[PDB]
Amino acid sequence: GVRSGAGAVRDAGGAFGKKEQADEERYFRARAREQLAALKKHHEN
Amino acid sequence: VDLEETGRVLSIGDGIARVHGLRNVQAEEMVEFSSGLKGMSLNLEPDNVGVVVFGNDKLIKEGDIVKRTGAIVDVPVGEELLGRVVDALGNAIDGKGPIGSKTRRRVGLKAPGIIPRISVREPMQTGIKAVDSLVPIGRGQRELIIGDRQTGKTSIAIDTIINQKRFNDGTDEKKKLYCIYVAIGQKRSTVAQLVKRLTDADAMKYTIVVSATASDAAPLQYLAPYSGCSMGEYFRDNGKHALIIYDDLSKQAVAYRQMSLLLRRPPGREAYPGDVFYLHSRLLERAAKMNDAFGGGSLTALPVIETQAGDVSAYIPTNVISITDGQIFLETELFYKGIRPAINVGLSVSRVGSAAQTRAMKQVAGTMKLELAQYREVAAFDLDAATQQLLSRGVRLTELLKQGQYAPMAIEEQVAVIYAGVRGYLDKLEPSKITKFENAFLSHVISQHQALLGKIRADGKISEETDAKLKEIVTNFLAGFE
Amino acid sequence: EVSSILEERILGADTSVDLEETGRVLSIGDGIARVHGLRNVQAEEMVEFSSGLKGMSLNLEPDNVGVVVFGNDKLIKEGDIVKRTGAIVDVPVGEELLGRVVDALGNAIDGKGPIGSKTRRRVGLKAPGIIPRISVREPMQTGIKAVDSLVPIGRGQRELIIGDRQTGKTSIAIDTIINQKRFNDGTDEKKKLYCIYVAIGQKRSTVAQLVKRLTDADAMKYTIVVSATASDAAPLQYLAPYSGCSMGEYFRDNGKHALIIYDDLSKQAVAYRQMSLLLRRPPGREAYPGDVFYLHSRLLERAAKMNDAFGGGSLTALPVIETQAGDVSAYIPTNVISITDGQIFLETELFYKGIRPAINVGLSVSRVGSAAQTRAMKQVAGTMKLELAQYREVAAFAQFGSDLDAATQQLLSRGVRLTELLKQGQYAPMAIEEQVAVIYAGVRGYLDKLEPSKITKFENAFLSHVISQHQALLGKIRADGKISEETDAKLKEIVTNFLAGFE
Amino acid sequence: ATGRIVAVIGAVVDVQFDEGLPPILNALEVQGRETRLVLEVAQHLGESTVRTIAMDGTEGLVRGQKVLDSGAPIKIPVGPETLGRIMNVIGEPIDERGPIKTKQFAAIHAEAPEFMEMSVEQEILVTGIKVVDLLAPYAKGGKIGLFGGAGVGKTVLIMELINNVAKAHGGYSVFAGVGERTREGNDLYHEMIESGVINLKDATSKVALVYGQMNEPPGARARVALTGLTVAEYFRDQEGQDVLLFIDNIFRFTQAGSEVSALLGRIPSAVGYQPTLATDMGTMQERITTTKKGSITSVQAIYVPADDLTDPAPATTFAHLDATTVLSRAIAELGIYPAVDPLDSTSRIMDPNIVGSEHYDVARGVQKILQDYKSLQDIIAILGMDELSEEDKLTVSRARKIQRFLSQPFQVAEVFTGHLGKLVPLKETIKGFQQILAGEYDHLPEQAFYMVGPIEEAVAKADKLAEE
Amino acid sequence: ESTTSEQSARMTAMDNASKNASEMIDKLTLTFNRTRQAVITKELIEIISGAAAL
Ligand SMILES: Nc1ncnc2c1ncn2[C@@H]1O[C@H](COP(=O)(O)OP(=O)(O)OP(=O)(O)O)[C@@H](O)[C@H]1O
Ligand SMILES: Nc1ncnc2c1ncn2[C@@H]1O[C@H](COP(=O)(O)OP(=O)(O)OP(=O)(O)O)[C@@H](O)[C@H]1O
Ligand SMILES: Nc1ncnc2c1ncn2[C@@H]1O[C@H](COP(=O)(O)OP(=O)(O)O)[C@@H](O)[C@H]1O
Ligand SMILES: [Mg+2]
Ligand SMILES: [Mg+2]
Ligand SMILES: [Mg+2]
Repeated sequence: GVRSGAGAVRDAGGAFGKKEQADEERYFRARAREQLAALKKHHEN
Repeated sequence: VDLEETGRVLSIGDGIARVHGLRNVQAEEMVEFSSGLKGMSLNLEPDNVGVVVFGNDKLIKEGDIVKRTGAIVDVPVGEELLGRVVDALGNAIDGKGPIGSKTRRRVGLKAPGIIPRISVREPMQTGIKAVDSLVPIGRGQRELIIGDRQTGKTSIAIDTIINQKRFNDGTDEKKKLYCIYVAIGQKRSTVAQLVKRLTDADAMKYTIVVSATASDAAPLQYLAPYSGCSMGEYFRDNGKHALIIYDDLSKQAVAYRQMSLLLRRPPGREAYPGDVFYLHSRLLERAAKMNDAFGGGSLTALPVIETQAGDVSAYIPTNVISITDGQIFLETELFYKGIRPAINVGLSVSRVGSAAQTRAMKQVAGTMKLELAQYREVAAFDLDAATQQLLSRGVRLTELLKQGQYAPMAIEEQVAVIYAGVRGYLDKLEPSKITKFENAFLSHVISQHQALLGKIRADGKISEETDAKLKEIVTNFLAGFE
Repeated sequence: EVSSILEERILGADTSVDLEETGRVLSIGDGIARVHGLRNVQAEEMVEFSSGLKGMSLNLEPDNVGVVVFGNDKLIKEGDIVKRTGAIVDVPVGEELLGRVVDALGNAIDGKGPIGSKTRRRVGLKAPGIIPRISVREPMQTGIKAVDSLVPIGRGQRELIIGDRQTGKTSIAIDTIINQKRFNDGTDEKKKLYCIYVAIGQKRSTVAQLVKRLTDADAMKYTIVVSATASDAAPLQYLAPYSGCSMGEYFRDNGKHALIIYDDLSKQAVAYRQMSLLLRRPPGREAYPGDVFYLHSRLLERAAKMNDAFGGGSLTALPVIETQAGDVSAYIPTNVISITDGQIFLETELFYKGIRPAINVGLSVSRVGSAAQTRAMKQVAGTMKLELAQYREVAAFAQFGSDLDAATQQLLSRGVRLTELLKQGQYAPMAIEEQVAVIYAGVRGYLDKLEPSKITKFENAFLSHVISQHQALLGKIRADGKISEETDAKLKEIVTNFLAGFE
Repeated sequence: ATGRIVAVIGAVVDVQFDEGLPPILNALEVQGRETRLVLEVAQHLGESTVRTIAMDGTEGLVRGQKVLDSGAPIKIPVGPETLGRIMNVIGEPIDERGPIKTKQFAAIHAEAPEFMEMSVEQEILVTGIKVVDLLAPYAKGGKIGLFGGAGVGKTVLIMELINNVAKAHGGYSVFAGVGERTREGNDLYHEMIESGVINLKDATSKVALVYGQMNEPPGARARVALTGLTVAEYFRDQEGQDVLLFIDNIFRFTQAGSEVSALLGRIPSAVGYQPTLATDMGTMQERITTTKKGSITSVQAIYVPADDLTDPAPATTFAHLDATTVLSRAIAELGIYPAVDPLDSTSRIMDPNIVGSEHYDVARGVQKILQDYKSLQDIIAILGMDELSEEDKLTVSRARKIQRFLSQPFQVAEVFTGHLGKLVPLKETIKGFQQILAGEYDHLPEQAFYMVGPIEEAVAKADKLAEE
Repeated sequence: ESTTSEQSARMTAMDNASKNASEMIDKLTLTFNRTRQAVITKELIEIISGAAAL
């Protein structure tokens, strides 16, 4: 019987894999910006 | 009758002629039939010789006398072939008269060893912004133009052919690139249109078109890449730089498969012979960059592979990819989305990379490559400063990469355009008008600021003064245009 | 002394000569020799060449007899004389093989002297029929909680260890071999299990590592390691499973219990495919010959549990199949799955998810079922199996289990704790009483309050406590074989006290 | 013994003898050739006719041409005199530096070491690469695999391994380029000349070179691995020193065997390979082992066709290697170099009783969190990252940080990335990954962990980015 | 009211997406079976042709 596994959405490299990659990158770019701002504010101290 | 220097045809069928005799015929030796057709002894069986016929076999019949030539199959070679359209055997087919070549060279000569080669240094300008920026091709490198049917492989090849005109009619001998084009399996109409395009662009004067069309026999199509390879090797071993395009090696593989199967040799994967990998490997390995001890010449190779429905994991495409140093992936999806040439810069790679690339182009291409990589990371589907700005910059660069057909660009003009795109002079303009801005900026710079382009070309890098002047002119032109 | 014993050996050896049946090598290539002559040769009969290499006459064609070579083909030349031994291939057998590493033909390769074997047994004997066999009831404790709980193995059952490469199949087999130490060195005769590990197509360094691992664990003294490495010719790799099967059949016929582990039967199938193709036998799917299901079928059917009339012995087979990308629909995996009773399925995803061993209890099955378990292990394992099935039903919602039903969250917690219980370290087999105690402490809801990450630490500490202080209860469980009501109350008290004192 | 050529079909040459039939695996010298053409006896076709595989081009051969027999397999010039010298498949020097004057000659075909000669000891070879030294550590005197597709970075990785290990290795080293590009061979030769590993002026070279490239006929590419491993065998057995054997690429040996199989007269096996694939591969691989006399550390690059590791040629090699390093195209496309797959690389020495409890715990935690990240990616595909819980967002962030921190610039890769090459010690890698697992750097951006060495460099890059 | 409506609509939309995914799954399963059988047949035909041409 044919089955599947974990993390097979990005393996197919279809629309959903690219969508997930773009969403993760866009979220973590904002998170990196916030962390950089906080680190700069801390380093000013 | 003699049976050592001549023989008779036991059986002729489908272009394969079994010969009784030829006791002193050599492997891969060119033999000559009674009717004037020439052959090539491939199978030296104990009681017969399997000769592949270089032409139509209707003129060959049982009992015909087959005579040796005493020499392994070789092709007329030299600089007289420039501007001539020849066949696999070197015969002129453009009706311009005979070829005046004084030397001949074997089609199966061994590739240069480790010692004669040197690192790939000189760039091989193609006139394509995408290739010359993100997938640079060096001189002596072998890049595979892979893709599906009607994606632009031959367009990339011919644009590379045309771009060399500026160097060829120039003064310095170290930038001249003597192009060679090999047409395997294409119909004669396409080859005629290609040579008409080359003549229109005046690119024929330094190119050699070796055509083994579909009507030509399978042995001719199998031998065509090696003939052009020898023609390029002549330039390579004499201090001159040559460019060879195999379009396309998949049809050569098909022809070799037909030859082998008709020779009763056992089939392999996908009916191809066992040594299909060897067939291309012994060919593409002859593209080398000789050092100063051997004249300093080179032979850049541009093989073309046709993939069915983008199945890059097929037998012949995988073999050719493993053989070559880099791949230029052309994708139909990018082609229809307006990205022409459809060079998938995500997967397109160049093993030589930055080693053979002009300094200014590398300096701006690093930034362009980083920005495009980030854009591809955030392309598909809300920080205006982080994501939306990056998305817009990536869109501007993507529209920058788009280029028209049969219009190669000078390297310095490409550097100027990519500098304009990278340094945020197009984020204000609409994405649709980017091409119009690029054309107008090209005209303005090539008209008024030719001194700046000459300075960039001579220096090879954009310096502080050059950078400031380019910023000034791009700002002025942006203000004027919008 | 050395010279004296050498001369004694040479005088003991007698250089007798006699008639033979001989033939010439028409053509030798790729380990296949076409021999002219040899009219009176039986099919599958051992024949020796002039150079000293042995061979097996497989194809008895009219003009020539095709013989496979037990070695490098460079030593066989055209025209060499092939003598006839006159007997079908057979291997030395007996208790003398224990503690020895032997090749496919039984020759010692551990450099510990000749095998003192007194009996010689063939490799192609038929399996016992329907009548001599009996239903499998006695457990075959592998020492792994997951196996002995959810996929039990009985004595006389062909259980498959199937999975991709680098998943723990060899580790499972080797810990099964190690676990049998507690029975062999003991006194109960009907519990001793003699392990036989057959290595097929594996580098000699790996076999040496395995032998060292067994020797450090004092498990070699009841184990036979039949080695047919990748360097050895394909016929040796083809014969090694049959040689090991005969070595186990000796124990099976004499009332003893033997365990045979064919490691990488897929490599044996590859070797047989090579031999068949080089013999020009017609190919089939994936170039395997038509009689490739026959190859494994006539081998694994020899694993059986004889009745009391025939001695009461047994032979448990643990074939190993190396699937490619988890594709069980391939030729050899399908054949072996059809032939064997059940399989123990290992997955790379589970291996790197922290579930080591990587046994996928959803796909792993045992057709002999609970009949191959002790009463206490069966009692705990039925509940554990039902609860784990319920958890695997609702495992999809674990990502968003916070906003779920109370029953669903309870099932998720119980399943997570049971899965943490199923984890086990390498080369650390557990006694049946220890496993039943741990599973009892788990299924009876003594871990729901405990943190899921702390189960392993709690499991180890509880095992140490019960082994040290409560050895009497474990001994009573082992001897009785069932968790009686009095033992149930005692276990309840012990687990309650340890859970209270754990913090 | 003199024989005549009767069939020259392809690279397979059939030679008929009358007086003395040479045994299989014998080198045959073809008389009348301007160069040296060697035929290796492969089959006995009968009627005193042997089927042979050519070690060079078969062009120019004529039926009836005389062929001699050496009386022994292909013998290569071996010894300490082959250091710094490139040699052909048949042993001829191809570096234009004259003959390889040595007192010893060894046949490239030999028996594998016996079972009693195997050495069970296994140390840990720290290489300085974070992924390798963390998840799939290499063992001194152990077989190492570099599975990867076309363009994933096998050649660059093996070049970095040569840079890091061969110079620091006290013993000798052997590189056996099998069926690869001649440009890469020239680049390696010049790099080792300018790095002092190969010294033309005096006899202080430490690396021997055996080169059969893809322009060679399939007969040649099926024997260069044997020549290189024979030089390694001499350096292992005759001299007690440790040996380094770098092979790139070992798949061409199988590919060359497959290319010659059809003409050899064999029914094709699955995916068109030779039926004797596993047999010949094992015969070659078992010779490359650490014996009691000496230890050979083999770092073999394995080409995976179409990035399909279920292909028989790479599948059979897995059983022959202790530590395996699978480079995946998906990781490379993300920009993470080296493209080592954390959830696919394996090592035999990865065990708490060998590498210590801390190293094993760190590696297993990294693998577990990456697997959980793979599981959560599917949810993120539909649900959306912003819709995830706060608990698993932290896990995803840690997994991103670990993925970026696995990346490391290489000295051999300075020409491409431009970053300075780094060589992180083992304890630094363990401490850095343990700190990332503990969440000590959840306040730093994921960009700070990309292409850095020790964790101190990561924090330095973080604060430098914060300064701008 | 908005949260009740949103949860109801979320449930309905997820159910529709699951149904569409199941339909696509069965279609692709049929296609996968066809492709697997074709691959097996093609490889066996290649092996048989190679053996016969010997
Ligand atoms: N850069 C380009 N810009 C616009 N159109 C282009 C470009 N390159 C190619 N085309 C279009 O592609 C078509 C021809 O493509 P081309 O012959 O180069 O492709 P191909 O893959 O080599 O084709 P084939 O398999 O037929 O030989 C024409 O319609 C031409 O207009
Ligand atoms: N229960 C376990 N816990 C932790 N690690 C384990 C466990 N079982 C096996 N391993 C490890 O997993 C790796 C693979 O184990 P093993 O050799 O048994 O697998 P395999 O699939 O049989 O191997 P191969 O396919 O190479 O023959 C080894 O490093 C081993 O130490
Ligand atoms: N540190 C690195 N490690 C590996 N590859 C890198 C690294 N940095 C960049 N690369 C890119 O990866 C590619 C690997 O090329 P190569 O080693 O030839 O692949 P293969 O050997 O698999 O054909 C190079 O073209 C290079 O541009
Ligand atoms: Mg075209
Ligand atoms: Mg294993
Ligand atoms: Mg490479």
